[PDB]
Amino acid sequence: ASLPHPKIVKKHTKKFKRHHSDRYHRVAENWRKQKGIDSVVRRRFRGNISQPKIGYGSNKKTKFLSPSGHKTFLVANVKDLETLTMHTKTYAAEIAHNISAKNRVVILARAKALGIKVTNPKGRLAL
Amino acid sequence: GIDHTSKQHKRSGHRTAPKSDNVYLKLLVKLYTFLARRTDAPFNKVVLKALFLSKINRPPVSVSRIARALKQEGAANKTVVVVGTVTDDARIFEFPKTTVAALRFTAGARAKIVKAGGECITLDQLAVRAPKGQNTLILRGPRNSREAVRHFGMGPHKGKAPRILSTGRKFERARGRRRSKGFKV
Amino acid sequence: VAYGYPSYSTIRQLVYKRGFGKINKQRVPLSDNAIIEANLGKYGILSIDDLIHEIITVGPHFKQANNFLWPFKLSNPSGGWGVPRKFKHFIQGGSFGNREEFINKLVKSMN
Amino acid sequence: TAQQAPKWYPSEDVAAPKKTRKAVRPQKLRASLVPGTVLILLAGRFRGKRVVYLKHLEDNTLLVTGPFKVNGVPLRRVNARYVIATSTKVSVEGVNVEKFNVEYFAKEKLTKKEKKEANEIKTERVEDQKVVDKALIAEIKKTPLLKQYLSASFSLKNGDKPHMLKF
Amino acid sequence: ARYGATSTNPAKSASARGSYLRVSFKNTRETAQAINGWELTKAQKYLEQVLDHQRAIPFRRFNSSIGRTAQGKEFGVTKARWPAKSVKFVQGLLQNAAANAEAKGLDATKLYVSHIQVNQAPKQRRRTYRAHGRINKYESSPSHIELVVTEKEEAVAKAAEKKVVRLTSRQRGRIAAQKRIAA
RNA sequence: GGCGAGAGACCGAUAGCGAACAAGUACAGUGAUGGAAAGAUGAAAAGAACUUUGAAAAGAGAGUGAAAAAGUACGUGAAAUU
RNA sequence: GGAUGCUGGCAUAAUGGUUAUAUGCCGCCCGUCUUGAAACACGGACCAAGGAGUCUAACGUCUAUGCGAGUGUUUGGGUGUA
RNA sequence: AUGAAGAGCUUUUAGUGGGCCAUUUUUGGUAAGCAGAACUGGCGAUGCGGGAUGAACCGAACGUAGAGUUAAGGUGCCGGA
RNA sequence: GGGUUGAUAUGAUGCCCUGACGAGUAGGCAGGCGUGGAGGUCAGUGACGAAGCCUAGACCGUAAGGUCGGGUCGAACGGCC
RNA sequence: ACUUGGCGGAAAGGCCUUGGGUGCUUGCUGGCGAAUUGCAAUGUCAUUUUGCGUGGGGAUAAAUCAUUUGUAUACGACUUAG
Repeated sequence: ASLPHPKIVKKHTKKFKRHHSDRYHRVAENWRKQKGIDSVVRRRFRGNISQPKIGYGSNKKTKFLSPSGHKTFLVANVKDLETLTMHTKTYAAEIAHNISAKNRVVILARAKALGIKVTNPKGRLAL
Repeated sequence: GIDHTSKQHKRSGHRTAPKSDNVYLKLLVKLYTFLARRTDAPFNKVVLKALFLSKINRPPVSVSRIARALKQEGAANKTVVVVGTVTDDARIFEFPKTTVAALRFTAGARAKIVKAGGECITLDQLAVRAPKGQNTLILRGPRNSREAVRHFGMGPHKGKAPRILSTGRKFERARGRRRSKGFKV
Repeated sequence: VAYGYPSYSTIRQLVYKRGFGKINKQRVPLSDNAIIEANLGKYGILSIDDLIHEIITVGPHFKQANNFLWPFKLSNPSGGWGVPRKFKHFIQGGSFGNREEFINKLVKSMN
Repeated sequence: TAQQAPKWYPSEDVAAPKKTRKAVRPQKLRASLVPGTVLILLAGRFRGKRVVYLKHLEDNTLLVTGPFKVNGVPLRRVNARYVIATSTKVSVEGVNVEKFNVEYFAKEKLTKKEKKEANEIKTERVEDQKVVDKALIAEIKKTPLLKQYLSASFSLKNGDKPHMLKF
Repeated sequence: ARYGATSTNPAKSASARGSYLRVSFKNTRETAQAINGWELTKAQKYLEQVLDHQRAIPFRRFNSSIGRTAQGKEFGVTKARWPAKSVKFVQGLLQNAAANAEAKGLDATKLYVSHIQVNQAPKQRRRTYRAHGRINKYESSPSHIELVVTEKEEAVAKAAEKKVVRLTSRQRGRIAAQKRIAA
């Protein structure tokens, strides 16, 4: 249902982890730059972690896209969805996380009727 | 690698697209850059830059200055152009009939010109009358008339106006400023 | 540097393969006598071969043609340099200096 | 709302692709292949088998047969990069091979619903192979041991080195 | 309520608890792991033998610098001990659980002990008086204990999934050719 | 400062007055002086009748409650550590 | 002045990703002052929460805005939905 | 002659104001991985390949990947050849 | 450095073309992510479960970080200028 | 697969031989069959252990604790006895 996109290359699927995020619990994985003076990570020694930089950035034609080829866009209601009405082949819907189950059911039926894709069509379903 | 003979990724050092968020000025800039791009006219390009200019690189222009310019030869029936503001000057008592185009007009200057029988004009009206700068005359005002340019470049044997709040006796008129108290500069 | 007296074949190859014009401070590949006559038509030059003719039968407009030519960005030679260690003279068993007419071999490799 | 909007939505109008300049020219086979020539199948069900080569079809394939009366190979179409061509040469002037073609080698593809639990052949193809194979054996009877050269299979042994071998 | 992790049929099971007990966490842990997975009567008998010092508890984890004893041979060790107090609290719990089990109406000889865990409780803290005018802590490290006993059931089950298979035409043809060529 | 009133682009229980609670309190020091910590069950105690094991505490059941994954070691209940 | 055509199989965890482990090669502990730190130089047992170029008076350059030889309403007064 | 990658001009403000190494010139000193100067290049502020190992040496200066060719160093094996 | 207001359609700070370049401590500038509260808007989510917490489960972004699913819980909270 | 008789002790565990049976023989000439795995997809053929079965034989113990000893000994261990 999507649009012709090129082949998607990401250039780093592995997550950039803060140095010693593994060693000390007080150091969390949220990436954070070693500004030190004798830091082999800042110095880019061999066998150390790769620091982020703008060459790892993605191709503009594939950027923000999901594997489907759609860009995600968050909806809380049929109105936000009707905004996406005419861009189904490029944009897909994410029902928010704070939504109630009955409103989710409504949104899902409406999206089916309008030919719109939904990437979380199982939130708060029993069976 | 490269043995660079320059500095890399350096900016031009020249303002494009001012950081005035005035939408009307931005409209003028859209207009005059279209005109600069197509009308092959140095006047259009000049005006575009002078629109990018800052407040102090956009000084005022006195109607008496305009009058000197029109007292030039071959320049009487011309159309004066000022990217900035036009100020009144009651140090004069006559004034000619010409038309003047500019961004801003002090109410006194506008009155003076209208009374002399001219018309005060905007740059868009100018762009419809004289796109390529037909029969125009650009004026810029003084820049080194400024009470910071007094202090710019302050050193010995330059005569360059120290930075000082209070004036008079016993405020920097002593040692350094006469041969009795040691030395004169 | 390694410098030498070049031949017509290597001039011609260097240009036809690595031929680049400094056109208002950009590096444009040549690909056309139209480009060449647009820029260097002033100097009686129309074709890449007329350019080469000036170059090798050094002319009164060699200055302008050579300056129009972006510097040739050569690769490292294919079969090597012929010597294990480079930074001696060509004479002492190295690479640099005036290798007056083996430069054609080197350049044809690097091209 | 949860997310505001994008200002400009990109269009859906798919751009038509450009007029490519790739023509399709027929295949230039290697000079080691001429019809009536013995091949060695390297791959497939019939891997490692001496077989005959008759025709060069239009989908860059080669028409081939055992013959079936000899080694169990039927009429088939194979690939020149997946066969070795021998030096041995058998005459084939006298076969009506111009009938065969890609439509004759048609599969009638299988659907999706046809999922097999665990697990026919055309009289036309049978009698065709019979015609052709009787002609081929009749020509084979001239040179000696050839029937058996085909009936057997091909293999590499300890000490067999292809770049030093010839076929 | 709200015991630890169990993979067990709660219908064929009984349970027992003890909370905020002034007994050493380490020794109770070792006692527990000594009777873990055991048959219940066997366990009670073993602990009585321990208290008679005819058998022993192995100290697997908290065993540093303690002495050895030949009884560890039974378990593959050298280090073992006889924690009377832990043992007493534990077999009191087992009494509790056997009672609850028979009140549920269980076999009472197919029984075994399928969960037993011990974990640290709030420290009970006194003050010790040390040289040069100093105070230090004298903290009991108490314990919570919970155990769960169970009927042994017959063999669990059989009949795993169908193990669906997806083949190439080539593998199917190989299969069929072999089923042709042979019987 | 005292008494009485109203307000806030202020702090929100390691913050804000030292003190949101029996805080100038407990407590220390000869004394002058010093000077804490500590809020929240639940809408409502309906705060767990009764049975059973145990010397008892408690446990297992039962039951209340919308919820005991709310049981006065009570809102949620992170991490270290287990 | 940038690759198209033909054919086959699969259409699912097969590719791929995440993750653990194994294997090969590399990989000294961070922060710090230091010419020089893996240091036999200092701080760091661990976790959470708090935690450090702010506010003001008067100024310089610069940039925006308003007016423009003038500019500044807001000491004060008038008035008010205060 | 060659090149010019734009030429000129101003304002303002940070950090710095402990320095060290190599080639060559060189002063004191028996000499020093010592002390003190000169030109240039470097380390500091800089990873990469090589030197087993090393702040400075040789080679080469770094966005993310791929393919090819080399530098210096090497090709018994560890270790690619 | 350039091109492009032209009418219908969207974004002129937009779109597009071409060429070159990308080391970095101290330090400077810029563009952004995030937190508490304020004015506005979404006639925003919400006891049919807000926030918070857990999650070698998924998705986006170079990244800061953001979103989603499952679990827990119980009363408020977010997007944008 | 049986069967006769030898040899081999460095880690023999293999080498050789006799008798007869049975099967194949591409030494030679022949006949029948293969197809459809669709133009390739390792296209699956080996040995390593373990377990549950069926059926055929075969055999029906010791050690540790505890106890005791003292030629031993920090406890363990060791030595002895029952």
